Amino acid sequence: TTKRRNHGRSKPAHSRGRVKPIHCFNCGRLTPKDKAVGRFVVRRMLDAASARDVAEASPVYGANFPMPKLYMKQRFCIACAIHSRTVRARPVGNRKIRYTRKV
Amino acid sequence: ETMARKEWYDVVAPANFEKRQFAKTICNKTQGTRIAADVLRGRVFEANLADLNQSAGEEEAYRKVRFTVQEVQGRNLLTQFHSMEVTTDKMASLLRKWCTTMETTVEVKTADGYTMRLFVVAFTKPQANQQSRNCYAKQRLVKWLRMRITKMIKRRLSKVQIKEAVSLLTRNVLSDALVRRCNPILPLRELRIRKVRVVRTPKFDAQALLSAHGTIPASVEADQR
Amino acid sequence: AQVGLIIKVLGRTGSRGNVTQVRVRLMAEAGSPDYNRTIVRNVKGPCKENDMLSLMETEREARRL
Amino acid sequence: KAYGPNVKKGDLVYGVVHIYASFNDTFVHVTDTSGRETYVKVTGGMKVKADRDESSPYAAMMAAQDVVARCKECGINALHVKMRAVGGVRTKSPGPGAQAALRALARAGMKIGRIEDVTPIPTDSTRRKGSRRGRRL
RNA sequence: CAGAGGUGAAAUUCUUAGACCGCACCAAGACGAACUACAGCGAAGGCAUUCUUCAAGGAUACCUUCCUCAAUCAAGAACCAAAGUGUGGAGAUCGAAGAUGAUUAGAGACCAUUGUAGUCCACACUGCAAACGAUGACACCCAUGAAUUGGGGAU
RNA sequence: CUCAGCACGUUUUCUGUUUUCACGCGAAAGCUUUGAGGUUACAGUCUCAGGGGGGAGUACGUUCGCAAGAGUGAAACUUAAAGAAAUUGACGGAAUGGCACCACAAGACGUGGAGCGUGCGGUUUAAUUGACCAACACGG
RNA sequence: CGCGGGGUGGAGCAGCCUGGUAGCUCGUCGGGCUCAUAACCCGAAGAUCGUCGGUUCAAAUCCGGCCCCCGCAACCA
RNA sequence: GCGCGGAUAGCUCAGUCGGUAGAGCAGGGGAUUGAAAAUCCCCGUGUCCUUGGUUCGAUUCCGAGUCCGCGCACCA
RNA sequence: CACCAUGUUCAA
Ligand SMILES: *O[C@H]1[C@H](O)[C@@H](N)[C@@H](O[C@H]2[C@H](O[C@@H]3O[C@H](CO)[C@@H](O[C@H]4O[C@@H](CN)[C@@H](O)[C@H](O)[C@H]4N)[C@H]3O)[C@@H](O)[C@H](N)C[C@@H]2N)O[C@@H]1CO
Ligand SMILES: [Mg+2]
Ligand SMILES: [Mg+2]
Ligand SMILES: [Mg+2]
Ligand SMILES: [Mg+2]
Ligand SMILES: [Mg+2]
Repeated sequence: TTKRRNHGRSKPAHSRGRVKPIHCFNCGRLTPKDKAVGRFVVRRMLDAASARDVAEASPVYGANFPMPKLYMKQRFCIACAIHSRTVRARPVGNRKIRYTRKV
Repeated sequence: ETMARKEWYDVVAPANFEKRQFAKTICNKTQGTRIAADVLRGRVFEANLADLNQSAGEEEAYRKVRFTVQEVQGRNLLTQFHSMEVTTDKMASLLRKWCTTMETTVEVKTADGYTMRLFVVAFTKPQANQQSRNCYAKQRLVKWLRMRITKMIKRRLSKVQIKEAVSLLTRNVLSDALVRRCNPILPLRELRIRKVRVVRTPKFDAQALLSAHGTIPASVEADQR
Repeated sequence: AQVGLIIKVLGRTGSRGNVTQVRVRLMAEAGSPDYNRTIVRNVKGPCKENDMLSLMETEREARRL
Repeated sequence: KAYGPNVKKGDLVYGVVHIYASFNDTFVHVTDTSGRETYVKVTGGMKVKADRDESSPYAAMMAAQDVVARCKECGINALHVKMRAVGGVRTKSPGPGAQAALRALARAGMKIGRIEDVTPIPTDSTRRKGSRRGRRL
């Protein structure tokens, strides 16, 4: 039973032979780069309660000059993406939905 | 007590900058076999370029500049440009996904003797009416974006001195004149000199250093309170 | 200990549901530095909004949700 | 009583605080802006007795208050902040102690200059700890 | 200057002969992040910085040349991931074996600290993959709508 | 100026990697100009392998290899199913949304300790005449 | 045989006040948790210190004779 | 027999230089908890090896001596 | 992300 056409990974049949693996973001498991689920997070450094304390005590930072943030590009193992609930198991008809941009 | 043996010293930039005296520091008093003036004369001082030229606009806010100590005049640390670098928060926000990213490295030997790398990064953009999914680039054209940048920095910064070259790297005179000439090769979303480093230096001339500071702003910490 | 007023009850938290997540306004004396400051804190016991309570260390905020 | 430099009462003297939060222990380290001179280094494992609390944000907060106590003695009115995770080949996401350390310097009246994350990012990586199958839990 | 590390909690381990941290630098060996994707190249293994080079490869364009030269294949040839082997280098990091912690009823395992062979290069050998699209090669016919890569042609 | 340039827009067309979509096909899952279609209405060409599950990719023989091994490759004996795809259910130290004082929470009042009453087991005895959350002051 | 070592709760081992129902790990019991067993938790029991004498206020210890077990040696013509 | 160190509850150990003992840890209780290990809070507990000179007052000062370490000695 | 091993033979 082929659970999914493309077999879990972005490689088609006659395109690549292999893709060199990356380590998982927390597991450290080596999975191929096209297989491993990849999220680019734009996480702020401070919570909006905590950022308001720091922006008030800052000569630089205010409503005019915004505070920096973290830009890190996480890539996870498939065991690692389910367990951190980055990704979840979806119904059989619902598995083909593909999101091309961050919602 | 450890602050009982510390003397406050003041760090002066060269004459290019508006706020000359930045980043007050400490150092030990001289014991006698080791002098403070030799321990200080290799230190590197990182300062934001918006905290120096005193005219922001979120192009200077995202570059810090490093200065290395040449001469010690009492409480002043007479410095020279060590490196400049676009900060890590601005640089990671410039990458989008579906475009392409060219990274050039050019080795420049100035007319003073300073050898430097400049690490230019560039990014393609889509056009206004463009319906395509990606707008990548031909690798013939990214090698001529790279060839023209490498040719144009080795020509403009090999005539100049080092005070002039830092004034080219600051104020975006070099970068704006490098976007405009490299935009008819490929559509460029952003061309930004990412970091520049002084790699090798000429042998230390004292009169060439004092000329690079104009008038030293005369620190106030060989003092009574 | 500063006396803060519950202006919002954010729902029952914890595993067993005995702890309540509130949003407490600090109610200082209006010339103070930390006046009209609001904190998101965990309350143990039955708490409705507009219920004053004493706070030992007001500089902590609880992790929401 | 104050080993500060020669200025008025109003002037801001800057140092650079180096907040390093791991998931094991958080550091708060104040230097001179060259790094070559250290004013105070207070770590979160000096505030708590158990090793599991050393990474916690409350131990980062108490370590942040011990810094402000000495930085006033040294005459440091304001700070630039360089935050970092462990980086390199490791997890690159900042720990629990990071945002609570920074909030406790602003809450204690230390003026905050320019926030920057200087976590070590490789252009290409050495091989990371753990096997091909990674850490298994 | 008084602890760092590590964990689910720890303990092996490092540390007032100064660890961890912070700054600039140096050395050595690997590796080329983000960009990096249902993208390209290659017969398959496989291939990801740059610049100067060497011989090639396919596609496309063509009112060039050739004129059946082809298809597929026992036998026979040359390639073939990783581990492995031989001889020299290298030896940074990860690390089969092994050693210490711990968990456990036991733990010869997972987890932590290490650490040999190996990892990396040169020249030989091997020819064992979930070597996969679990789909032999070459032709033919075959409805539809988004896209995408390279070449060419119209505006 | 790698500049009679670069990218785009609308449209043609060849080559490549694909995608959600008509027949048809299949035991189904699924495949579908990229066939698993054009097949009992069964023949375009060539080629390799399979013949119930094992034993067994074993033994012997031989050829390669420095060795590890590799290629080739049985039988005696043994078995009545092994498999394949789907359905319905039950289960998960798998997600997700609910619920219950025969669950917890926050508490109350106790049982388990003691003495007795009574039921159950055992041991005795001529005999000490069902049930083991949903048996044990219950068969009134 | 000379010489040297030990006999200890059912098992394996300790034992420096000359002396704690003598101590340890395991086992045996009785109750819990479990649908049940194991693990786990709460408890309780069990010693002729091989044996006979003797030193002593008091002996597993201290001195003995015995019974066992286990070795070291057992030589050069 | 010469100099250095060690003796402080069962175990472990820093001392105020001559004004009264401390933490570490084990032993009995509540807390965590549904049940753990770890974590917490609470009640044991050392005449401070023997002697003196006994400084207002000796774990602390000082003079011998037993005990234990190292590095040194060496003619009945 | 502490630990969490197992349930005799046919038959209904
Ligand atoms: O070779 C092509 C063939 O001739 C033709 N039948 C075509 O089929 C489609 C066509 O599909 C492609 O749409 C692509 C654009 O999204 C386009 O590709 C082309 O893009 C242009 C811009 N870059 C060209 O410059 C480029 O060379 C070219 N590859 C088409 O190929 C549709 O656009 C039509 N609407 C319908 C046709 N049936 O596709 C063949 C290759 O795919
Ligand atoms: Mg492969
Ligand atoms: Mg474990
Ligand atoms: Mg290691
Ligand atoms: Mg009865
Ligand atoms: Mg069994």
